Amino acid sequence: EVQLVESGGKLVQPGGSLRLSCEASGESVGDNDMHWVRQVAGKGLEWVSSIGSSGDTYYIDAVKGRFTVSRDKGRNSVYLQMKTLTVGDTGVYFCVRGPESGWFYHYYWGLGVWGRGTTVTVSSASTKGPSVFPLAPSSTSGGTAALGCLVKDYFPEPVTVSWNSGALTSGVHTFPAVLQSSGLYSLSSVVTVPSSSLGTQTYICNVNHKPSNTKVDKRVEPKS
Amino acid sequence: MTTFKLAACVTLHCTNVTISMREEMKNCSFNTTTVIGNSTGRDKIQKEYALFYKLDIVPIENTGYRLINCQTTTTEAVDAATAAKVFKQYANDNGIDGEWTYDDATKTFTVTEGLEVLF
Amino acid sequence: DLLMTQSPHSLAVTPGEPASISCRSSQSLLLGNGRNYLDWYVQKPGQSPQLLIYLGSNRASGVPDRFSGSGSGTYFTLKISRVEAEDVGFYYCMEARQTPRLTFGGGTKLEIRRTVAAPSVFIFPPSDEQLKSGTASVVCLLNNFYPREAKVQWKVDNALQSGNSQESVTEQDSKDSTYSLSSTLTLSKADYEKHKVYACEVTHQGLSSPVTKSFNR
Ligand SMILES: *[C@@H]1O[C@H](CO)[C@@H](O[C@@H]2O[C@H](CO)[C@@H](O[C@@H]3O[C@H](CO[C@H]4O[C@H](CO[C@H]5O[C@H](CO)[C@@H](O)[C@H](O)[C@@H]5O)[C@@H](O)[C@H](O[C@H]5O[C@H](CO)[C@@H](O)[C@H](O)[C@@H]5O)[C@@H]4O)[C@@H](O)[C@H](O[C@H]4O[C@H](CO)[C@@H](O)[C@H](O)[C@@H]4O)[C@@H]3O)[C@H](O)[C@H]2NC(C)=O)[C@H](O)[C@H]1NC(C)=O
Ligand SMILES: *[C@@H]1O[C@H](CO)[C@@H](O[C@@H]2O[C@H](CO)[C@@H](O[C@@H]3O[C@H](CO[C@H]4O[C@H](CO[C@H]5O[C@H](CO)[C@@H](O)[C@H](O)[C@@H]5O)[C@@H](O)[C@H](O[C@H]5O[C@H](CO)[C@@H](O)[C@H](O)[C@@H]5O)[C@@H]4O)[C@@H](O)[C@H](O[C@H]4O[C@H](CO)[C@@H](O)[C@H](O)[C@@H]4O)[C@@H]3O)[C@H](O)[C@H]2NC(C)=O)[C@H](O)[C@H]1NC(C)=O
Ligand SMILES: *[C@@H]1O[C@H](CO)[C@@H](O[C@@H]2O[C@H](CO)[C@@H](O[C@@H]3O[C@H](CO[C@H]4O[C@H](CO)[C@@H](O)[C@H](O)[C@@H]4O)[C@@H](O)[C@H](O[C@H]4O[C@H](CO)[C@@H](O)[C@H](O)[C@@H]4O)[C@@H]3O)[C@H](O)[C@H]2NC(C)=O)[C@H](O)[C@H]1NC(C)=O
Ligand SMILES: *[C@@H]1O[C@H](CO)[C@@H](O)[C@H](O)[C@H]1NC(C)=O
Repeated sequence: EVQLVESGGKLVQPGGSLRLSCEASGESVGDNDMHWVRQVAGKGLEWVSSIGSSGDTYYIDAVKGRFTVSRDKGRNSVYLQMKTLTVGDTGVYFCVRGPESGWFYHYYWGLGVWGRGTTVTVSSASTKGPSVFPLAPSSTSGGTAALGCLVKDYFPEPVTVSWNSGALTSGVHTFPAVLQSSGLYSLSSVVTVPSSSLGTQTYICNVNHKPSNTKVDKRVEPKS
Repeated sequence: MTTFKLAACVTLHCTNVTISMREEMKNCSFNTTTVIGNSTGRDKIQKEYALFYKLDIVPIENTGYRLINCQTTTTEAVDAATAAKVFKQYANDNGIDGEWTYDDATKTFTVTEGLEVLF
Repeated sequence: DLLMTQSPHSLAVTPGEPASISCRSSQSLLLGNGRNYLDWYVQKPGQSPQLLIYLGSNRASGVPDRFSGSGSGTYFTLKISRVEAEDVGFYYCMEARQTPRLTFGGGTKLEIRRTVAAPSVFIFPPSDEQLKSGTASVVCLLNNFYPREAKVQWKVDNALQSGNSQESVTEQDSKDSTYSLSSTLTLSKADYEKHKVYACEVTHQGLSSPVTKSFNR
């Protein structure tokens, strides 16, 4: 059973360079075509590059001459060196295991194995940890009560939000991040709970934004 | 005792030739390896392709093709039940497993390998 | 180069009924072996893509027989005979004739239809903690509603707001088939303390008329 793990994605200045990695676990991918495909805003797919078993490489015209792909069969890994980056290169990058090179005319079974993806952000903006404010339950009723917490003014993505260290999942809505006019992101995480539990249950929203090394636990309690 | 045969064929995956006319030849892949008999241990399997004609190729009707004449090997036994044990043991000793089929009209055990071990 | 065009961009279907999606290539995908090199993939919310159909019409391992692919040459169609809630997500076709070079279609959004559900509206004022830092964010929440279309307007002292609010909507809940939406009005501390009455006004198909929530600072 193969598993792909991409890494190296981070915030980089325009014109800078960055090195992406695809680690294969559980099998050798030495004789397989390996592909790099990007996706913007978790929506849409664009094939970017590929490398064959013999080291032959293939690129789209928009990145030709600027991106270079390589692989290490002793390490069972693939790498993507990128230089003179532009804002058009921002996006999530997936590494995909393809068929064995050159044999597709006889054996083709589709693109079976995909990595988790690594996030690339091309911007001159600085890394900024978010401010987390409670969205406390209000005189928000109707048998069911709603409460939440607000993650405001952070950069770049991603932010992860759990509730009570992941113990609370039912009724949870974590909204997609929205880019503010300032260039910083913001999002909210909300949960609906029995109105009767507000006095007895502690509600803590757990935000992790590792790009800024921010780990925040927020207590959420009634206001008045 | 009767004399029984054991045809050891290799599974060929044939396809039409690409754009290139002689349109009765074929493009066909198969698997191959090479090992050492007394050390053993087994080794990585390489793939390979070649071209043949529709004559040398016979499919098993499923679309697995094979050669028309394979590596035969015979013995002398009483009935089919004994030559079964003997030949299966022989194939387990010499690294052959695959499509076992017994043609009684010719006393032949056709086994398709899908692999080609060598020593 | 080569181009792959999907249609439609999105569709909503009632569970149990079929769905049909079309992928058209600018060039023929049939090769000398008589197999068409066209695949169908699905990407569910929060997950990586996973193969559905390979080589035009062959179901991938683990895929139930409700899914079928047809077509040839330059026109291909993916059909789901009976849609279930678990099928919501994004569907992409992919050409592999140029292997190792590939081209994906634009993708098609598959949503699930259900009965109209009116939103549960809540309003949250800014916390004193945020007010300290010089900013005030007011949040208006629409919870578990369908369909997704809804208009939220902000009013400060009965003055309609524009340009100072942003909305975010969840993907359809793959279990109850509802949406949730947030509208955030962001003001400075001084501006927030200049006014008294704050309200969000919600218009939705499930409501007989717009619903207004408000509070006094
Ligand atoms: C020479 O040796 C090779 C290697 O053994 C052999 O290749 C096999 O060929 C047969 C058919 O000839 C294949 O059978 C088909 O398999 C299809 C599924 O293939 C995909 O899934 C495979 C599953 O493996 C996963 O699970 C195992 C089990 O736990 C796990 O170990 C693995 O690690 C993995 O997680 C996968 O291995 C396979 O990988 C191939 O393809 C990818 C992409 O091209 C490539 O990256 C790999 O390197 C490899 O080439 C692939 O991802 C299945 O859909 C298909 O079903 C259709 O056909 C059958 C009948 O053929 C119908 O019954 C069915 O209804 C469908 O119509 C079929 O079952 C088998 O998968 C191959 N295995 C490999 C490893 O390649 C060659 O055949 C040998 N040659 C000869 C002449 O014998
Ligand atoms: C019968 O069927 C066979 C199939 O088994 C077919 O032979 C193959 O046909 C396909 C399609 O034409 C060829 O696929 C092309 O591959 C191009 C890249 O090739 C590189 O990789 C190949 C696979 O690597 C294997 O072999 C190497 C050993 O060389 C090994 O290290 C690997 O690990 C792996 O095992 C390799 O064979 C190939 O070798 C070439 O170069 C070496 C010199 O380094 C030389 O020794 C060889 O003789 C050969 O010239 C090379 O290393 C790939 O770029 C190409 O796709 C491009 O062109 C298409 C055209 O439109 C574009 O669409 C695409 O975007 C790319 O730009 C194509 O995919 C395959 O290489 C053939 N050979 C094989 C598989 O061994 C026969 O032609 C068929 N015959 C008939 C009559 O039908
Ligand atoms: C029947 O049995 C005899 C031995 O009893 C085998 O002869 C042996 O053959 C193996 C395989 O060729 C040899 O093992 C190989 O040794 C290489 C180095 O050999 C030197 O060192 C040894 C030990 O000191 C000396 O005895 C020898 O004379 C040489 O001076 C290694 O480099 C080999 O590893 C590499 O090649 C193999 C090839 O498959 C790869 O798989 C490996 O990954 C690696 O790349 C290998 O280990 C062994 O040395 C031989 N013995 C003798 C006494 O010479 C016969 O081969 C065997 N039957 C058959 C059919 O071969
Ligand atoms: C391959 O060619 C033969 C004749 O040479 C023909 O009968 C067959 O239909 C062809 N196969 C495909 C897939 O076109």
